[PDB]
Amino acid sequence: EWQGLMQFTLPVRLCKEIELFHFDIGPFENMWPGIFVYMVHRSCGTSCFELEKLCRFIMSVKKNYRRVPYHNWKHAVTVAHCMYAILQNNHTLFTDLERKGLLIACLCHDLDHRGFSNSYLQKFDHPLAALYSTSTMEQHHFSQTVSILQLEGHNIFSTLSSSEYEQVLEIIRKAIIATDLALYFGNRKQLEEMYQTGSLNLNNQSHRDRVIGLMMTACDLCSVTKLWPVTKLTANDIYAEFWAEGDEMKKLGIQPIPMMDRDKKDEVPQGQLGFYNAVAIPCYTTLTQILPPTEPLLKACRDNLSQWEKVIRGE
Ligand SMILES: COc1cn(-c2ccc(N3CCOC3=O)cc2F)nc(-c2ccnn2-c2ccccc2)c1=O
Ligand SMILES: [Mg+2]
Ligand SMILES: [Zn+2]
Repeated sequence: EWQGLMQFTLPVRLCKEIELFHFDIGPFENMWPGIFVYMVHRSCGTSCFELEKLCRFIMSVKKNYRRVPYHNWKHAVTVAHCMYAILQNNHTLFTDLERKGLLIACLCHDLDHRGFSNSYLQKFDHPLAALYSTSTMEQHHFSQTVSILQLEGHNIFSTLSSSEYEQVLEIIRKAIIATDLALYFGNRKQLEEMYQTGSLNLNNQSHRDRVIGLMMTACDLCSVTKLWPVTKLTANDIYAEFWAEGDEMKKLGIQPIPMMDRDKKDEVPQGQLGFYNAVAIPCYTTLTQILPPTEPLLKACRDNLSQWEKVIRGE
């Protein structure tokens, strides 16, 4: 499998499109692993990883995303591509180690996702929630990332100094934990206050950590920043997964919250309008304030918000 990946060349017709924030990987399934190699090569250089190890690694990552409706291999590559666009548009800001780490973190950030929220696992005392009390799935995702790195022939970071290795692993760990949306609200609030008071300082590692955290949220949510027909279809996948979780609760006779209740699907457009206003807009707004070149994400997010309004108003 990984051998043919090494041979892959991205078709020229996509070399410019892939650079756009709103690029949709959807029509190109067979190319997804090749697209990740492409993005790594443009962003970190072709000398960054031993090609063979990189290819084994990517195919093992792919193998460890499950066949769930949303948190799947497609989602992984979509999030990685958004991070590619951020990094490419902010060429001076991030170190080589950060760029490598963040691309890998994005590809790995939902590894072995089961289609269940942290809340669900915690409610029912799943072994994963007994192991990881908070940010439950996110600690599992990082754990899975480390397990793949430690497979024979998969250590893409083998040629880093011992110190650079622990550094990148921490970058990756913080970045994946940051994708727990419960942590986003506090992070964005801290960042906003630091901005408005002019105390945000990118020489400060804890500030850098917070910015990266916000970048991770922005990439994770980036389905809301695609062209409307793409965003609309992705909303279908998201609720399919939400509703499957609710179905699991109904199997114990338990009524789930309305977001997870397929009998409540008439509320979806209002649910989206709420989510965009409460979560997505503030996210891309703060991101754009800190990193002005990411503005196309906010613009695209606003466009989709006005689409949901039209749906609600029956236009
Ligand atoms: C109501 O519509 C939506 C609600 N959520 C949502 C999800 C989790 C939490 N959680 C988990 C822990 O703490 C939280 O607050 C709160 C949320 F609002 N996400 C999306 C969305 C749009 C794009 N990606 N995702 C997405 C993000 C994560 C998981 C699934 C989907 C969405 O469209
Ligand atoms: Mg996740
Ligand atoms: Zn995700």
